[PDB]
Amino acid sequence: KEVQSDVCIVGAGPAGMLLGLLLAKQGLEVIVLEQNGEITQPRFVQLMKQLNLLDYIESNSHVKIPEVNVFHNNVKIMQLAFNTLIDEESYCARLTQPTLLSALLDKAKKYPNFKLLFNTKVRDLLREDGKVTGVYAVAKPGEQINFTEDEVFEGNLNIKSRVTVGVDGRNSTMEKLGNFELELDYYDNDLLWFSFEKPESWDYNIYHFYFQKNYNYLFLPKLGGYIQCGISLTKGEYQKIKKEGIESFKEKILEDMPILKQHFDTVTDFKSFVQLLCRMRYIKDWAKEEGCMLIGDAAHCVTPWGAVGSTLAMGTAVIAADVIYKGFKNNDLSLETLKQVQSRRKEEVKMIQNLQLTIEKFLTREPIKKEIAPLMFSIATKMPDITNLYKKLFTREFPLDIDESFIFHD
Amino acid sequence: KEVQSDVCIVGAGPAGMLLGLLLAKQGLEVIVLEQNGDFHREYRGEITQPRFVQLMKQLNLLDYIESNSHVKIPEVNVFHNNVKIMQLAFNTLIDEESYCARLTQPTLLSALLDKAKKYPNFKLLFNTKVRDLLREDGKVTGVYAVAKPGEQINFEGNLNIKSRVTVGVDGRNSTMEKLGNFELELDYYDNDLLWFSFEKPESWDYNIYHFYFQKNYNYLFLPKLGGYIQCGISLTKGEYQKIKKEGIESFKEKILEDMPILKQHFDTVTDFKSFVQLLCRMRYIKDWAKEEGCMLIGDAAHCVTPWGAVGSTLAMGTAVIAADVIYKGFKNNDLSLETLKQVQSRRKEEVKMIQNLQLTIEKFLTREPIKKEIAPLMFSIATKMPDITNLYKKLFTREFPLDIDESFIFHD
Amino acid sequence: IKEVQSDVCIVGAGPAGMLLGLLLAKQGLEVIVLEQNRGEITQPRFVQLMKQLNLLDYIESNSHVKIPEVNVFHNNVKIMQLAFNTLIDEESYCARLTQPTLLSALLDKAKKYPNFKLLFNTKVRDLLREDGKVTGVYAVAKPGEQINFEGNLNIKSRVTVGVDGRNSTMEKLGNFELELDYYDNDLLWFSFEKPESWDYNIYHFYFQKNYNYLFLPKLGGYIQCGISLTKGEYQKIKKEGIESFKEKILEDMPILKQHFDTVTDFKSFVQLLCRMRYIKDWAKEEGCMLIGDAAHCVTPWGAVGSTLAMGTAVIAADVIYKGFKNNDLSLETLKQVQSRRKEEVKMIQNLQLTIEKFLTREPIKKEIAPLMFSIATKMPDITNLYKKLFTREFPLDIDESFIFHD
Ligand SMILES: Cc1cc2nc3c(=O)[nH]c(=O)nc-3n(C[C@H](O)[C@H](O)[C@H](O)COP(=O)(O)OP(=O)(O)OC[C@H]3O[C@@H](n4cnc5c(N)ncnc54)[C@H](O)[C@@H]3O)c2cc1C
Ligand SMILES: CCCCCC/C=C\CCCCCCCC(=O)O[C@H](COC(=O)CCCCCCC/C=C/CCCCCCCC)COP(=O)(O)OC[C@H](O)CO
Ligand SMILES: CCCCCC/C=C\CCCCCCCC(=O)O[C@H](COC(=O)CCCCCCC/C=C\CCCCCCCC)COP(=O)(O)OC[C@H](O)CO
Ligand SMILES: CCCCCC/C=C\CCCCCCCC(=O)O[C@H](COC(=O)CCCCCCC/C=C\CCCCCCCC)COP(=O)(O)OC[C@H](O)CO
Repeated sequence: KEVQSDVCIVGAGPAGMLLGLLLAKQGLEVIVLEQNGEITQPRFVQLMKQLNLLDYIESNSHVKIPEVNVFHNNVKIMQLAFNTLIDEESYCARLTQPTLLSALLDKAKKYPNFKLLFNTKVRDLLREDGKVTGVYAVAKPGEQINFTEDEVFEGNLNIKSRVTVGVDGRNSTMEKLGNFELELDYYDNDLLWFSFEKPESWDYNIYHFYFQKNYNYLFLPKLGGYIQCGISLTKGEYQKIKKEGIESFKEKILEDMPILKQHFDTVTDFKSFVQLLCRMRYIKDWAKEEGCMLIGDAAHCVTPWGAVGSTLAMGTAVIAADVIYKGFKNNDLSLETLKQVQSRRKEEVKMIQNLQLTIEKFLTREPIKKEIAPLMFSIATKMPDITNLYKKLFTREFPLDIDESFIFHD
Repeated sequence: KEVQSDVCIVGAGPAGMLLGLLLAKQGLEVIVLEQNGDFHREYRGEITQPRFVQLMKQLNLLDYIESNSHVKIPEVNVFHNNVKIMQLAFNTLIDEESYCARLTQPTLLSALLDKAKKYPNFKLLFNTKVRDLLREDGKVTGVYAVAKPGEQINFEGNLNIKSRVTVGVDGRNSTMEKLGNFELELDYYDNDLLWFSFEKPESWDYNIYHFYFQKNYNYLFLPKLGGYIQCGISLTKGEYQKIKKEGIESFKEKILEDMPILKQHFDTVTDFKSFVQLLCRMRYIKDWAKEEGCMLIGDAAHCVTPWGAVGSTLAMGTAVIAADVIYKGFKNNDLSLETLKQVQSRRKEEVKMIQNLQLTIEKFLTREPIKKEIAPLMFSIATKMPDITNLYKKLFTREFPLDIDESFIFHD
Repeated sequence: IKEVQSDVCIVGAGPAGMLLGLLLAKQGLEVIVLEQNRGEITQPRFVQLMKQLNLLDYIESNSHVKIPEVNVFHNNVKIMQLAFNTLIDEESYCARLTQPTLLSALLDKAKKYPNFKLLFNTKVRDLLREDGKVTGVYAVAKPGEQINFEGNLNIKSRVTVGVDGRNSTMEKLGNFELELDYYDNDLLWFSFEKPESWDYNIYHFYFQKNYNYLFLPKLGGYIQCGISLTKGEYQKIKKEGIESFKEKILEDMPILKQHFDTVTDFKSFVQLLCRMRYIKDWAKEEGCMLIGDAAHCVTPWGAVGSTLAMGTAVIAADVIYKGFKNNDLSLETLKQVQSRRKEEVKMIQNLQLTIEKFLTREPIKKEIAPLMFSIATKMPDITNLYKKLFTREFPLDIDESFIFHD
C-alpha cells in the first residue's frame, strides 16, 4: 500500500495525542501508529488553560490533590500547598491516562483530518533522497481510526509522510532506528508498587512521602477508594529482597508502617507487587536528519518525582506543534527548522532533569548517608529559596508562546 | 592584726577547698578565706562529670566521696519534639568507672573539709570579705581581710595575711581579677538559663540528663536533691525581660504547649518569682600569674558554660595541677613567677579544647527565626557521624590521669 | 598575501595548544602555532599525564613547588585534610608550576624540532573553503617572534585547531554552540609576604564569617590569596570603601594586618571571573575543531583547569595520528575526540557545579555551607570522590610512539 498522509506520528501516548489534535485543528492530514502514571502536575493545568481545554479535561472524573506532605518516622517535616505557587489555577490530580487519552481522541475523531491505527507494530521505511519518507507497519485487525471505510489495510502498509516524529515512549524502538545518541541515561532506583484498602484514618487525595527506618514509601490515591503505595529500592535490591522471604519483608514493612497490618495479613507472596524502573534518558540531538525528529519520552524521559513526566512531554509536543504549524506556514521544514524544537525546550527540559537528579540523591540507602538523608531533606526544604524550587519543579513561569490559532475557542 | 602562713587561698569553692586539702596533706600551713558563712550559701549546681570520677580515683578519694549521698546518672538523652534523637552511656567511654552524679556542692565541700580540719595544718576563716594587700618589693606578700563573725578551723576585725603565694579562687564573680590588674582574653555571654524545680511525675525517671528541642523553648532536665526535677529554660541574653513583659500567662501557655506534662506544676505558678535566672558566662584570663606571689585559678580564670557538667571538675582539675606546682615549688624553693606561670602552661590544652567545644555546643541554642528550626536537625546529624564518640570522650572524660607526685594519693 | 600552506594550524599557544604541537612534531606533521600575545597550580592528574609521556623529570628539573595536601578550615579550625599520595598507588601530588615555565619548557623541547612553527603576536581571522570544508585561517601579523620555520598571511593547512582559550573569538567563527554557560562567582586575587607562622606548599581554603578565602603558594616565597565574591559583589564592595573591606578582611584573617597596614586602595587586587563553558559539538564541520578552554573551560577548584585541557589535547593528538593510519580525517572521524572525552569532561564539570554551591553567600545558606562541607568530607564514600576529582583511574590509551625516550 502507499499512504501519503502529510505527517506520521509514531506512538499514541499523551504527548502524541496532543501533537495530532493540535495539528488536526490546523489542517495537516496526520497518521498515528500505535503498537497496542496517574498523577498530574500544576504544569498540566497551566497548559490546558493555555489552550482553553481545561474545562473539557476537567469534565471527566478526576481527584484533585491539593498538597504534598513529607514525613520522617511518622512525623511531618514538609508541607506545600500547590495553590500557593502561582496565582492561576494550580493543583495535582489523579487523572488516569486512559481517561485523558480517550477524551483527547473523542475531540479528535470528530476531525477526519487525523488518523490513528491501534494494534500495529511498526518497522521503518526511510527515504533514499537524503531524508525520511515514513515507516513500514505490520498491522493487526481491530481499530476505527479515520481512514478505513471499514476496510483500511489489515497488513503491510507504507506511509510516506515527509516529517516523521518519534513519541513511542520510554521503551522506544525509534531511538535506535534514527541513529540517535543518548547523552544521559540514568537508572539507580526502583519503585515497588502495591495497593491497599484506604484506612478510615487516612484521607484520599494524598501525595505522601515517608522517610521511615527500613524503607521509604510513596502514597497516592488509587482509582476506587484505594491507595497505591510505592517502596523505593536500589537497583537490584528487589532480587535480594525476595530471597529473604515474604515474612521478613512484611515484618519490616509493618515495623515502619504499622497501619498496614490488616492488608499484609492476607499477603503471602511477591506476586502482588509491581516493580517499576525509574530510568531517565536524554538524546543529544533530537533532530539529526531531514524529515526525522525525536520528542517525548523517547528524548527526555524523567523520574517520577514531582509528577513531571506526563506533562513534561506534552509541553515539548506543543512547541513542536508550533514549529510544525509554523514550518508549513513558511515552507521551511528542513533540518535547520525542525531542530528548533530542542533549541526551545533545552532550557526547561535540562533544568528539570538536574533537579530530578538532586531529588534522587535523597533516596540513598548506603549505611551512613541513609540515616541522615531525612534530616537533610528537612533542612533543605527550610531554606529561604525553597519556594523558587517549588515553582521551578511544579509550575511554569510563562505560558508557551504559540500561534493564537491553537487556542480552542469554546 | 597580722597573721603569717605558707599560702593564702581566697575563696573556699570546690577548687579552693581541694587546693587546701592537697596542701595540708603536704605540710604547708594554708589559710582559706571565704566571704560566706556556710558552704550552702550559693547554689552553684549539683551535677558532676566522669572527669570528676576519674580525678577522685587518682586521689584514691572515690569511695570516700561516694560514701556521701549521691545519685548516679548513667546516660544523656536528647529529644526533639519529645522524640529521642541521641543517647550515650558514659560507661562506654572509658573502660574504668565512668558516670555523671548529682552531688551537691555543700556535701562535697563539707566532705572535703572533714578530712582537712583533721589536719591542724589548715585553717579556714568563714565569713571574711577580703580586700587587697600588695608588697613593697615589686611583688605580693598576701592580702588584707576585713573579717566578720563566723566559724573557725584553726580574729574578728581587720587582718593582714602575708603568706608568700596567694591564690585567687573567688569564682566567676571575682574581685581578685581587678585587684591583680588581670586581663580577660575571652569574655562570652550569649544565653541565660531560667531555672525552676517541680515534683517528678510518675512517668519520668530521676537520674536523668535530658535535653529537649521543643517548638517554643529548649529544656534541660536534671535530678534535684530530694526527688524533684530541676528544669532550666534556655533564653537569649535579654529575652527574659521581654518575656516578663508579656506576662506569666503567655509564658505558661508556651511552656505547656512544649511540655504538657508540666500542667500539674504550673497550675500553681502564678508569677515569675518562682524562677531563678542564671547567666551562662564563660571567661578566660590571658595570663593567670602576672605578678610574684599572686595567682588566679578555677572559675576566676576559666569559668565555662554548663553543658556537659564540665565546670566543677574542670576548675578542680586546674586546682590539682596548682597543688602539684606549689608542692614541687616548695621542694625546690622556686616559687617565682616563672614557676607559678607553669599552671596555665599545664592546663591550657584541656581548658581551651573544652571552652571551644562549649562554644560549638552553645551554637545549637540559637533562637533566630530560621536557625532555630535547623539547630535540632543539625544536632541530630552530628551525633550520627562516625567519629562522634571521640568527641564524647573529649567532652566527658580525661584520656590520661594528671601527672602528680605519688605523695598526693590519700593512703589506701 | 603570503598564502602559506603547511600541514596543520593550531590557533592559540596555550598550555593545551603547545602540548598538541609538541606531540605532533614527534610524529612529523608540520604544525603552525598562532598566538595573539592564569593558574599556577596543577593537580595530580598532571603528574600521571607527564609520566605517560616520560616528561615528569623534564618538568621536575625546572623550578616548582610540590603541594602535598589540601586543608579546609572553618573559622580558623581545620575541618578537612587530604594528602594526594593516598589517592593512587603511583606518584601523586599538586605543584606550583607557572605557565611561562611550562609553556617555554614545552617549546624548548619543541623548537629543537624544525617541524613545528609558532608565529607570536598574530591576530587570526577565518579562512574557510568553498568546497564545504575548512582550509585554514587569515592572520594579520605584527612585530613579534619567530620559531624554527611580517604582514597579512593566509595559512590553509587542512586541519585547523582552536585553542584560543576562555576568551575565544574562534567560537563564533566556526558557528559553534554552547550547551552550557556558567558564571556565578568571582575570585579577588592578591599576594602577601608569607608569615613566619605559615608554611609554603599550601592549598588552604577557609570558611570565615565575612569572606571565603583560598591560599596558594606564590612563586618567590610569598602567598597568593583569593577572596571569593558573588558576580557583581566587587562593585558593591568598592562603593563601601577600602577601609570597610580591609576591616572585614582583618576580622576574618587577623594575620593579614601587616600586609594590609600598607594597602590603601583597590589597585592591588585582581578580579577573576570563574566562568565555565561547554560546546555541544566539538567537531561540527570538516577540518574545524575546538579543544581546551575554548571548548570545556572549568572553574578553578581542585586545579583541574590546566591538566583537563591537556588531557583532551592528548586524545586529539592520538585521533589525528590514528586517523591518518586510514587517512580518514573527516567529520565522522573528527567527532571521535568529543566521543572519547565526554564521559570524563562532563563528570568534572558536574562535580565543579556541586563544589561551587558551597560558595553561596545568601543569608541562611552562608552559615550552613561550612557545616554541609564538613559533613560531606566525613562520608564513607568521600575517598572515591577525591579520586574522581584529583586523579585519573587509567592512563590515556595512545600510540606508543608518543613517549619521549630520554
Ligand atoms: C547556678 C550555678 C550552677 C552550676 N551548676 C553546675 C553543675 O551542675 N555542674 C558543674 O559541673 N558545675 C556547675 N556550676 C559550675 C560550678 O559552680 C563551678 O564550676 C565550681 O564550683 C568551681 O568553682 P570555684 O571553686 O572555682 O569557685 P566558686 O565556687 O564560685 O567560689 C565560691 C567561694 O568563694 C568565696 N568568695 C567569693 N568571693 C570572695 C572574696 N572576694 N573573698 C573571699 N572569698 C570569696 C565564696 O564565699 C565561696 O566560699 C554551676 C555554677 C552556677 C553559678
Ligand atoms: C544541645 C545542647 C547540649 C545538650 C546536651 C549536652 C551534653 C552532650 C552533648 C554533646 C554533643 C556535642 C555535638 C557537637 C558535634 C560537633 O559539632 O562536632 C563536629 C562533628 O562533625 C561535624 O563537623 C558535623 C557537622 C557539623 C555539626 C554542627 C556543628 C556545630 C554547629 C551548630 C549550629 C547549629 C544551629 C544552626 C545554625 C545554622 C543555621 C543555618 C566536629 O567534630 P570533629 O571531629 O571535627 O572534632 C571536634 C571539634 O574539634 C569540635 O569543635
Ligand atoms: C568550597 C570550595 C572547595 C574548597 C576546597 C577545594 C578542594 C577540595 C574539595 C573537594 C570535595 C568537595 C565536597 C563535595 C562533596 C559532594 O558534593 O559530594 C557528593 C555528595 O553530596 C552532594 O551531592 C552535594 C549536593 C550539593 C550540595 C550543595 C551545598 C549545600 C550547602 C549550602 C547551601 C544550603 C542549601 C541546601 C542545604 C540542604 C542540603 C540538603 C558526591 O557524592 P554523590 O552521592 O552525590 O555521588 C556522586 C554524584 O555523581 C554527584 O556528584
Ligand atoms: C524525597 C522524595 C520526594 C518527596 C516529595 C516529592 C515531591 C517534591 C519535593 C521536592 C523537594 C526537593 C528538595 C531538594 C532541595 C535541593 O537539594 O535543592 C538544591 C540545594 O542544593 C543542593 O544541591 C543541596 C544538596 C542536595 C542533596 C544531596 C544529598 C543529600 C542527601 C543524602 C546524603 C547525605 C550525605 C551527603 C551530603 C552532601 C552535602 C550536601 C538546589 O541547589 P541550590 O543550593 O542552588 O538551591 C537552594 C534551594 O533553593 C533551597 O534548598
